[PDB]
Amino acid sequence: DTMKVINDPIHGHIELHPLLVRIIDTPQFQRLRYIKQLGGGYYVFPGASHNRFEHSLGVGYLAGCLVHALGEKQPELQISERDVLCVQIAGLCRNLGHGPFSHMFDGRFIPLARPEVKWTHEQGSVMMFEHLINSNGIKPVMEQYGLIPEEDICFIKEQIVGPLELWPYKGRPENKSFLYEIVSNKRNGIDVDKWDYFARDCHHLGIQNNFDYKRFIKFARVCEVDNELRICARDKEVGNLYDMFHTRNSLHRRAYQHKVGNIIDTMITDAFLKADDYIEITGAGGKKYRISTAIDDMEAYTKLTDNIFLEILYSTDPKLKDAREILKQIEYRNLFKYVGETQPTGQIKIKREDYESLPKEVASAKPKVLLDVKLKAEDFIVDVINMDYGMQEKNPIDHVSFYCKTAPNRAIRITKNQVSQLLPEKFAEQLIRVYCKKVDRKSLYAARQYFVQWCADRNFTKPQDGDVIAPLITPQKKEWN
Amino acid sequence: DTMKVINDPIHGHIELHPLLVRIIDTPQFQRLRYIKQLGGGYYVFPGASHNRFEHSLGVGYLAGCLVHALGEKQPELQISERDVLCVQIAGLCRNLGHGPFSHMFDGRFIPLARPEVKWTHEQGSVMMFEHLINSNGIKPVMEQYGLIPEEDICFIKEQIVGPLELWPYKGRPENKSFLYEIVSNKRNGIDVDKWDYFARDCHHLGIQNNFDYKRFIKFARVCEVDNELRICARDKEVGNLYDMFHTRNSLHRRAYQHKVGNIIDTMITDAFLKADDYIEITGAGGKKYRISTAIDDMEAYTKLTDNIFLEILYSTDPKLKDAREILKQIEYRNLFKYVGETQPTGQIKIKREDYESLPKEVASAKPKVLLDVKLKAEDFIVDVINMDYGMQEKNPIDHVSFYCKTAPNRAIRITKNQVSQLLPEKFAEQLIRVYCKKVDRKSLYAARQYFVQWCADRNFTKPQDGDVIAPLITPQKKEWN
Amino acid sequence: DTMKVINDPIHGHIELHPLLVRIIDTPQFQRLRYIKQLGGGYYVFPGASHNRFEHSLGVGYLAGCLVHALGEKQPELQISERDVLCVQIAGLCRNLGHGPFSHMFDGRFIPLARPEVKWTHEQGSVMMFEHLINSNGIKPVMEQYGLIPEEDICFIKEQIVGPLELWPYKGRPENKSFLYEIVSNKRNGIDVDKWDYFARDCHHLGIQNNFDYKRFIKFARVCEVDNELRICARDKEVGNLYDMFHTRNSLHRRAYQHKVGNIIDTMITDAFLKADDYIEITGAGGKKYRISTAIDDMEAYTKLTDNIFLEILYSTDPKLKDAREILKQIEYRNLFKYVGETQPTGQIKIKREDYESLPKEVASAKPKVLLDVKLKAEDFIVDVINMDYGMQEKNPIDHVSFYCKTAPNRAIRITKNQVSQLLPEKFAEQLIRVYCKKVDRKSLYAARQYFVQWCADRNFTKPQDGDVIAPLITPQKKEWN
Amino acid sequence: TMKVINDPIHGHIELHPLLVRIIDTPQFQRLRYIKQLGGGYYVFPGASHNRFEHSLGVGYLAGCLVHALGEKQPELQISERDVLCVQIAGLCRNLGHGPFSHMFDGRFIPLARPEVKWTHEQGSVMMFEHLINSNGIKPVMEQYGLIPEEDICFIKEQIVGPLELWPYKGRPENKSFLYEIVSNKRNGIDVDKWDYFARDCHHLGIQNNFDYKRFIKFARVCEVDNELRICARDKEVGNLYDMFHTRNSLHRRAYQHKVGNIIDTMITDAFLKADDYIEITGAGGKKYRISTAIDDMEAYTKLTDNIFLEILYSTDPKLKDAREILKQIEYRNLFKYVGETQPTGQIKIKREDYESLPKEVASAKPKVLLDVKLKAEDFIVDVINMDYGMQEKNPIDHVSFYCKTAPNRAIRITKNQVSQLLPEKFAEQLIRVYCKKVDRKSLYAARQYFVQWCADRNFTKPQDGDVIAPLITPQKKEWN
Ligand SMILES: Nc1nc2c(ncn2[C@H]2C[C@H](O)[C@@H](COP(=O)(O)OP(=O)(O)OP(=O)(O)O)O2)c(=O)[nH]1
Ligand SMILES: Nc1nc2c(ncn2[C@H]2C[C@H](O)[C@@H](COP(=O)(O)OP(=O)(O)OP(=O)(O)O)O2)c(=O)[nH]1
Ligand SMILES: Nc1nc2c(ncn2[C@H]2C[C@H](O)[C@@H](COP(=O)(O)OP(=O)(O)OP(=O)(O)O)O2)c(=O)[nH]1
Ligand SMILES: Nc1nc2c(ncn2[C@H]2C[C@H](O)[C@@H](COP(=O)(O)OP(=O)(O)OP(=O)(O)O)O2)c(=O)[nH]1
Ligand SMILES: [Mg+2]
Repeated sequence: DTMKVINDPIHGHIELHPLLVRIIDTPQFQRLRYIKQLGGGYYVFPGASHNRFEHSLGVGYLAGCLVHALGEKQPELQISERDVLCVQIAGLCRNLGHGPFSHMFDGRFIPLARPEVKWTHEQGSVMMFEHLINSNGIKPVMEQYGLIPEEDICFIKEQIVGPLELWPYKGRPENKSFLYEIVSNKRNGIDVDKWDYFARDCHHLGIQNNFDYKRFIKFARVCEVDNELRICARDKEVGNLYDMFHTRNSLHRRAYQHKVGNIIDTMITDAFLKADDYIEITGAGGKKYRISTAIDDMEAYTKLTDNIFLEILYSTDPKLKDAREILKQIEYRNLFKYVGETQPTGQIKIKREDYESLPKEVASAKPKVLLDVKLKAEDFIVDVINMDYGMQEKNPIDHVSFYCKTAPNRAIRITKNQVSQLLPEKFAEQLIRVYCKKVDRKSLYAARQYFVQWCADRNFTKPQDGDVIAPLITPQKKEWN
Repeated sequence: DTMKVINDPIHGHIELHPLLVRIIDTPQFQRLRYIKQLGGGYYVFPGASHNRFEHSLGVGYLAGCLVHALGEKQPELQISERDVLCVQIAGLCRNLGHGPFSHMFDGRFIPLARPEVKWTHEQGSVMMFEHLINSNGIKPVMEQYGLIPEEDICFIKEQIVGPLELWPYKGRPENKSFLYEIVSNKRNGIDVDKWDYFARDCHHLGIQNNFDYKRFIKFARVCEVDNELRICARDKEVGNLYDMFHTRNSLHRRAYQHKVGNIIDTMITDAFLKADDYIEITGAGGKKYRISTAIDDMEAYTKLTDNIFLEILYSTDPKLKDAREILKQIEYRNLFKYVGETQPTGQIKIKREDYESLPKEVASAKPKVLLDVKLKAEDFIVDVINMDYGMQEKNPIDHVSFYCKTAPNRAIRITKNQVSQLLPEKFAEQLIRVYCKKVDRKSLYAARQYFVQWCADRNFTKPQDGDVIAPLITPQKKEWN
Repeated sequence: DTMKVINDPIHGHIELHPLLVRIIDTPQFQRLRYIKQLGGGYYVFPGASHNRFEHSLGVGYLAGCLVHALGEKQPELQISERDVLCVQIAGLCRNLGHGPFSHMFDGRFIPLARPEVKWTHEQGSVMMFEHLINSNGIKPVMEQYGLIPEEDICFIKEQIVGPLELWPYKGRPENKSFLYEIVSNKRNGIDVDKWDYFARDCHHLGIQNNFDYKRFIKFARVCEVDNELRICARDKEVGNLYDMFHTRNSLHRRAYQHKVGNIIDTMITDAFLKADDYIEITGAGGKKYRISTAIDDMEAYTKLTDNIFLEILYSTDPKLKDAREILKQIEYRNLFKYVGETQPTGQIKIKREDYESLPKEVASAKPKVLLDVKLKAEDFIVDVINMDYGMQEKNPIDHVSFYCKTAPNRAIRITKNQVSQLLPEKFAEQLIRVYCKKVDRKSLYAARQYFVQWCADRNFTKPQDGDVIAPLITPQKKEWN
Repeated sequence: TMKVINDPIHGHIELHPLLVRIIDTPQFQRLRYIKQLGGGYYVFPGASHNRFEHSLGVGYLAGCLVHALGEKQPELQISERDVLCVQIAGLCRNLGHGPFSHMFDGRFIPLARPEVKWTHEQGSVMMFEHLINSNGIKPVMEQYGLIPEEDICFIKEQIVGPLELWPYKGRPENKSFLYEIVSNKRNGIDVDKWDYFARDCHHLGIQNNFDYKRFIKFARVCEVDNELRICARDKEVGNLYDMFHTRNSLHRRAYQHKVGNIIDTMITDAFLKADDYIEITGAGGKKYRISTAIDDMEAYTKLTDNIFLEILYSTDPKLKDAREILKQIEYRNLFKYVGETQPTGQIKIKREDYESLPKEVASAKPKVLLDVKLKAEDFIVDVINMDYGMQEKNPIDHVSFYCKTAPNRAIRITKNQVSQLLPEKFAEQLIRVYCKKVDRKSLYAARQYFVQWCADRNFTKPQDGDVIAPLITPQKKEWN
């Protein structure tokens, strides 16, 4: 058995070591071909047909690239082929945990269907990885290629999800700390996963990516930082680093958080919730699971893909009527109507426990206008979106180590004032989108009045179209004028 | 209802008239989101995740582009916006008839399941279009936008499939003849459908497209050709036109006819054949249809997509075991092994009615070599592939009209000798690919011996790896030496 | 006589009306083939070989595109073919005024050699366009294609430079105000010139551009804003607008203001200053001019291009030795050394009249470090760069009007807080770069010491490599530690 | 230390300090002032790229190929010395080009000095020697582990071939494959082509079909005839044919563009009219001409596209006629394209007869009334040999292949084993005819003469034959 070459639109010709090939050629990995990277985004950006599978290949490739470059520049790090293979495997497998329509599953469906559990795609990925190894006798192949399965499986899982619970890692010692910054960077979020999705998502969406991962790779080194060996970027790349996150933000504003994409995710979630009692997924020992419980059995989860959508759409079962209908409404493009967007002012933040209270608040608004219809709380959808640089309120560049030309081995820090006064003063904010489930002109008008009045009452920002959609409300709010 | 703008990775921002929007937002059209453009190609080129849907959008867009250019350069053709809309609709809808995994369904599955029928994706597109129209109340929307449904529906269908059986079309008369050359060009095959798939497939496969359709559009006029107003190209462009077909050939060589992608379409077709007795698809009136018979009822065929693959894969029904296993072997990458490629010589033309006899012939070869194992007819797959410029043995450029800069309204002919002595001297050929279903090393060596001796016997071309896989057989053939 | 097609790597096939071709095929215009768009940038980014000529073609093309789109969507604006042609000509001709190495000439050389005249590339463009018209018999051609030369040349000039001095323009009445917002937008800087240079400079530099001008064009309309018709953008696009300027800033940071690119422009400028007494340029009537005086005779300025560089480089004249010498140092890559970059803190700005005193300040600093070399003012270069969004301190998005989907003829304003809290809080800043004209190690060490001490003394920002290049200076400053 | 350079084609290119020392000389930086495609820029405005960036690209790709080969096959004993030398060879194999590139070696020199056998290869060797010697590079070379005598020999050999049974002195037979990288004398598959495909395509605004990276990945070193040579994987054969196809296409669309060619022609004419008056100072303060600067590398260093502008900006009467020609180019008053034909049959047009062809066209007798008479002096006849780089040969016949079942074993693949749709021939000629008289009467007349001349010699029927000469084509029964 030998290496295989794969041609990828983003990276060109990727070499895949036989062990990696063995891992890829499993039902657990091949499953990723049937899950859309951007989920509902595909129904807004037609080019976004790409799946988690090709992305996974890309991430494995890039992890390989960065670890190899680091090894070639700095022999003294003692990076082994075993290290390279473990980092490649981690990169390759860090998307195994995703569910139907990707972020629709972990971001919307699971939190609603199973609020008592704290599910993440990372946990899902380690579980699916374990299932993959155990179902396909991978351990002897790992040993055959020089790996030490106990240590190395620990290492890979640690790369994916973090310490499994003072150096908290068992897979590798502190002198290899930098290896943990490659596939999933918990320290500052700068990892190859982002690079691949920037390039790939851009390629498919019809948006241009402005981040140069190659340049970053060429200017990266390993330096000592607080008794670990960590990845450091050349000082003059700091601007580019800020720009990387800017790029991420932009991709979220244009595509990932598109109003219509989000509402389509929401409707699919509604359909899944209404179908959860009736769809059966047959897992280990012939036991039967729901969509909401497939996460409890990896054999079942292996069979849980975008297919579900179609299974609901093509169904005849009367019990599934209500689910089916919603999906049908998606096909006819009879979607919930976007009412508007606003933001909190002051220091005010909206917390997850208070999400449920928002539709009620909106309907309880009393706009001083002639209305024809009256709207209820259940007619309203309030979608709140946390936009940040990946570390909540923190500036992630404050967690980046740099090096200078004249002392390549000395790590330094760079503050925001040292770069540009035109950079963000803040690194997190919330966007509030309001939609209406009633799609008639009268109802839409009413919902617009309710929404603007609500915005005024809570001292939120004036909606961009406010004077147009509610010319009777906005002048009452002096804070807007 | 206003026009909508859609962002496409290939074409950028596409404007869609409200009528086209109404047509697109139906189950019949949205169905195409669930059928891979290149089918099994995705399992070889991971970037090739694109579906028939977005391709259809691109075809409609380019149809619009070309008819608009023709109109704006020559107002004397009296091209109406009704004509523009009908050409756009035809462009949009000429992929509606495709089935699961695209060509796998009409090039392999249907011919083997229903050999009595003569089914084409064109006819399917016609039927599905009629179904879409009737099921969605489109006729009065058409009327709302100035269309005359009888004549215009006729025109659209004629653009898709040709004369519905002197001037043979009922939709438009001779003075609009050129309109029939835009969406599906039966005259020489130069149409916008090709242009979109060149660009799109290249974008996803990771091959670069060297054909410039924008340039062709720029240089296109319409001149008089035997009392017909036909589309003519600028003389200068003849080389490019030749290369257009060359490009097609290359794309077929590199991707569409890739040995493994083809063997994978073959395995999926086998599994569809074995699942054939047991999968049910609900058609009109609850009547149970069928993978091989869903084509008889459009309401059912609307539900026939790539999902079938998954339905088989995820099944637990014992009757389906046989199909299931096959799909599973695709996931484990246990495919039929490629043995080789050869070509006929001289005047030999392998006919359709001999394909079935082919595996027996290889199996019945006597190579004068020691074999640990002998193999049977069953063990063999012989795939015959007809590569051509789209008009059998004919030069399609001989069916193209050109114009000269000094007299733009005067159509002329250009012959191959007026172009280059480096052009093809043939415009059709046959490729013979052989695989063995027995994948062990011993069996494969055997298969290679059998195969080469078969090539020497039928006086086919020597396989490229002939002197390495069968060294005790190649010195028998003097033509090969 | 007839239109021509030109194939451009950015825009593809560009159609040029015969009048435009007439204008283009003159010495005054073809001159632009011999002036690098990015000047000294080519000596850092080898792909940036592009000249002002191709950029001019692109700008004319885009101006045409925007005016055409506006006319097509809004026939009630009464945009004539004459308007379209005049906008195209202004677009084609707004780069005529550039001198050798573009921004090196108008940004560095002229301010030093002719500080009494207030020269701009705009004014130079007007003069050169006048010279083009008058030297090439263009007026009768204009008349031949339906233009009225007094009015229309006035219009074109006004598009290039602004009012030649209520409605201040004389080329077109108030109802055509929007037409002045296309080629050079003095209201907010959003124009087609930027769009072309974004795409082109990116294509050649090897940086991907983030901005989608086609999308902008699709979402642009004309609306009435305070008794004026202006180009308005869809509200939804506000984000992208901010990002446009972000892009500009980034392009300036990565490429246009690259420290080395700038130092090479500076050295070329020095050479030109040292060559000015001895270079002769034959102007009107055999009359001779200097590099510094070529601008007061258009006939001489026509022959003033990048060629000068080579003329100096290949000279044998003893009197040119020194100038030649400098150019030679550029070839051996013996450049002035970059010492560092810093910024003022808080609110303080560096006034222009103070620039000249800066190198003396650096040389006057007293770093507590033992040095063998003492440097003087003449050895220091202090380059002050104003980075902004094109309107000094003002947010240009505050000078954009938008429209909403439900009332697209109604113009509205959108404020920064209505968009995002992550946007810039300021729109102007200054970067101070310091170089040393002595290039030996010891001189560079000293220069670094003086520079960091100077930064501390003026309470400027701590340089990014401060602790590395000057470990004995930086701990003195508590604000830095 | 190393330097990184960002290139739009290859992205970030790392440059070893020795390469940097070589690049930062007047002899190398010279290439910034010579257009890759010359007159092509006056037709494809995106084609502003110069030989400098192309050279960087070639050096980079040479490095890539050698590194890949080494890493896949350690048994080859490819040293860092070998890598650096192959890189230098890649970087420096364009040093010999003159003003407007091929215009200078394809057109000017053959007319200015018809006795010399000038090639850009030899010029590259001479210029490389001049660079090394003028910039104290040999000590730097030994400073980075190279042995100047052997290695400079090796580099020159990579550039021009055997300087004077294994003909090479720079490296023995077990390193033969190294000579197949920068300039492949054997089959023309080299990294120089790869770079110009991608770069020229990027600037022209036409897309590249060929995937060099794939080739690099499916490339090996296998033993052939006591030589270790680069072999491609069998399945790549189609692609290889396509490579040459792409080349042909690029010549068809861009490099041999009728107007591009006529502009190179006009510039050549202007340089010829300027030759006696343009002084270029060389070694010793000696003065040279455009035509003789190739005899002194110091003067040649200063011979770039700038000549054009020096002629265009001149005032002296002696240069007027040169100057005027350039001015016509600016006014787009170009010589007029009359038409194109090809010779039929196995027959070919020898370079010996090229000078006679303009007389022939003016000697034709079209049976039509013509206002004007044209002289041989009024016609330009430009003949262009289109081929796969080995005259009449099929370069794929000179490629070695390997199969995945035994990848250390060279094999051959014939055209018949591949496809019936491939070219049946691998060389042909194109004849373009122009008229220096641009008035309408003259152009009509020229079209008559030309079509009649095509008829008289049984040349191929011009595509617009019926349109431009309707009275002429009927006599030729074969044209219908
Ligand atoms: N750019 C490009 N990619 C290709 C071409 N042919 C195949 N590919 C892609 C498809 C795959 O993702 C990858 C590998 O395909 P290959 O045909 O080279 O390997 P394959 O396993 O099919 O054959 P093999 O086992 O080596 O005999 O490259 C080609 O001619 N050009
Ligand atoms: N290139 C690009 N495409 C975008 C951007 N935002 C959305 N798109 C894509 C998605 C769609 O394919 C197409 C239209 O999206 P829009 O957001 O402009 O239309 P939408 O119906 O959502 O809003 P609307 O009804 O007009 O208020 O453009 C963007 O910022 N850049
Ligand atoms: N993409 C592409 N561009 C081409 C091709 N041939 C020429 N071009 C470029 C060069 C020019 O910028 C532009 C126009 O060149 P043309 O050859 O079509 O016009 P030309 O004046 O030479 O011929 P004409 O006067 O129309 O008989 O297109 C081609 O085959 N493909
Ligand atoms: N893609 C990209 N290229 C850049 C950027 N900045 C500069 N370049 C290009 C210009 C050069 O061709 C190449 C190297 O420039 P650098 O600024 O990295 O090196 P430089 O010598 O100026 O600084 P140094 O001596 O290392 O401190 O990269 C950037 O932000 N992005
Ligand atoms: Mg401006």
